[PDB]
Amino acid sequence: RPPSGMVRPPSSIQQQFQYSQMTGRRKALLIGINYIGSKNALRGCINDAHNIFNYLTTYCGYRPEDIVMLTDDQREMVKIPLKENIIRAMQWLVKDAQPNDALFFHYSGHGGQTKDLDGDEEDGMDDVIYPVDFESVGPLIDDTMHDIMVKSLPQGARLTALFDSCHSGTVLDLPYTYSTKGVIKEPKFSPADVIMLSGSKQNIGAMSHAFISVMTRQPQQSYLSLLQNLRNELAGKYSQKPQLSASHPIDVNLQFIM
Ligand SMILES: [Ca+2]
Ligand SMILES: [Cl-]
Repeated sequence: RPPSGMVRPPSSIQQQFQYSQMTGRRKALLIGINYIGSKNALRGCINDAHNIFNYLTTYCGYRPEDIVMLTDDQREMVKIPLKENIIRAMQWLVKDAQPNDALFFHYSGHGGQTKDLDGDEEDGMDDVIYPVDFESVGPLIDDTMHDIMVKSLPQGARLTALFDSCHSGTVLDLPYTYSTKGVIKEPKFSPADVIMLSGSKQNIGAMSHAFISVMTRQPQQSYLSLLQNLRNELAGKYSQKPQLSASHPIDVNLQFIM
């Protein structure tokens, strides 16, 4: 699947945005909510963040002191994926964002929405995620995750998001979307290098596990080769398609470097 002559993303302003040369500060915010005790409880979501954590540390050079992990089985009330905890942790990831950084975000939990064909008044806020205290604080909507994690990024900074949740296809309000059903593309900008993986638009945690295994068993991939490999990796055991959303047009033949 890798192209014959694959040139890494061009290290210059394009047309308005700029990519990341994936060498700057490598931070990660990892969220796994299992909703223990509740009548809508889940299993494996906490284990998913662990999987992303140690993969990021081993094959991606992410130091643990740069990684915040919110999981509800922890003991530290600061690290329990409460809404204020999730929000504050998102502000930290994006804080001091500079060109060419390698931020990573991961979420494994409940996805849903308050729907609308396109976003206004229900401004952009169709997709949502549920903090562990969502029953008494409300969900964390599509728009707020844009204002926090995308806007405060300057030109050149890469945020690499990964959603294992369902109904989270446009959960970062990303303008562009790339799929692999005949190579689909599906359209206030930001020059940052924001990309995101998600499924379909309920078996959860499929998208992270396919990603580690696609990137462990073949570390050299293009934006294109990634999506076919994820589709073969998913279409066997899980019914959903990979969706790489983005904040800018991506010539998918470039080298995806994480
Ligand atoms: Ca949206
Ligand atoms: Cl678990």
